[PDB]
Amino acid sequence: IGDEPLENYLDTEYFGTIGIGTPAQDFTVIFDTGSSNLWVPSVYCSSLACSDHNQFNPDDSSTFEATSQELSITYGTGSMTGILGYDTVQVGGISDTNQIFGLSETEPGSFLYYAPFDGILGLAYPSISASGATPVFDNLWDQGLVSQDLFSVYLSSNDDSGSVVLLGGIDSSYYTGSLNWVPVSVEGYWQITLDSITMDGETIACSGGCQAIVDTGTSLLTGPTSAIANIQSDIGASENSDGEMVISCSSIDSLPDIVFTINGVQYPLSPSAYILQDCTSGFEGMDVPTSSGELWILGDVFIRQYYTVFDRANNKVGLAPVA
Ligand SMILES: CC(C)CN(C[C@@H](O)[C@H](Cc1ccccc1)NC(=O)O[C@H]1CCOC1)S(=O)(=O)c1ccc(N)cc1
Repeated sequence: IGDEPLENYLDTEYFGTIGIGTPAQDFTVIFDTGSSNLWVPSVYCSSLACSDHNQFNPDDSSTFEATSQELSITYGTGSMTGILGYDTVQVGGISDTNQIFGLSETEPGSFLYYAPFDGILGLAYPSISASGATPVFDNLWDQGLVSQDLFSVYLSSNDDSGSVVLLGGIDSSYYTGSLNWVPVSVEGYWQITLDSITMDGETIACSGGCQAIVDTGTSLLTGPTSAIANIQSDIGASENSDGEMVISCSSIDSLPDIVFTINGVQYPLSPSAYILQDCTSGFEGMDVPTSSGELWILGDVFIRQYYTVFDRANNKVGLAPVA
């Protein structure tokens, strides 16, 4: 069983350290349940974002094996191109030998330049991995490096220490109640069916069901712009001159929970969770069209409230309230 600590960066990004190569070269990577590729910047990249992050040097690793396979990924924000290679990845105390990963050759755009993390370690299904690159957790399981084909994620609140990805294990010290299991609706992302979103017993969005993904790599709770617009109005958030969805901090103590019904079970978010305070809305409009319909994204705003188990043995997501 492997424990990967995550840094909680301003309740917005959760990344941990990995080592690649022999001897290990260290990188910070987002542990991203909304994608499936592992990649880090490399010495082959001249993009600005590569220049201000750690760059992998295959020349200094005695276990690196080159390939001729190219890689390209487009994220919601950010993108990269590169080349695939094999090396040993140290993650969560596990020696992930023979791991294919992307060595970046381009990383355009400001987002990756200003981001504190070097790269991305995707934790979703192989079917959405660019160039069919074996995801890290698939390689761990293939090699028998975890005994149970699952991992769990605890994301801390209030910029606290303690966030972890637990590879091959479930730890009930991080939750209370009993885990409820949600079947994966479409294997790709960790995609599930949402039944409804309610507030004070009234349906405010997702009437008749909607598709959502559970995504550690997304900070906010996002949905189709139309539905989110109604939600913002429902809670009293309005856009600023600066484009910020401003909300009165007084409403944290007066507003009711917003309740997500998933596989028939109610998962409330208190206003303390869906209002960010330092006050702005934890909801964001973002349109994600797919074969299954527009995807909602249950990002860190949601996951901070529910210890989440990602079970590849039976293709289910488990949820329970955080301790
Ligand atoms: C660390 C990155 C990866 C963060 N992204 C989250 C990832 O989980 C992201 C979620 C997503 C899925 C499908 C459509 C759109 C977005 N996956 C993603 O695009 O996967 C790629 C490869 C497979 O299919 C598409 S983000 O959305 O770019 C993002 C960027 C900046 C902010 N402030 C918030 C979110």
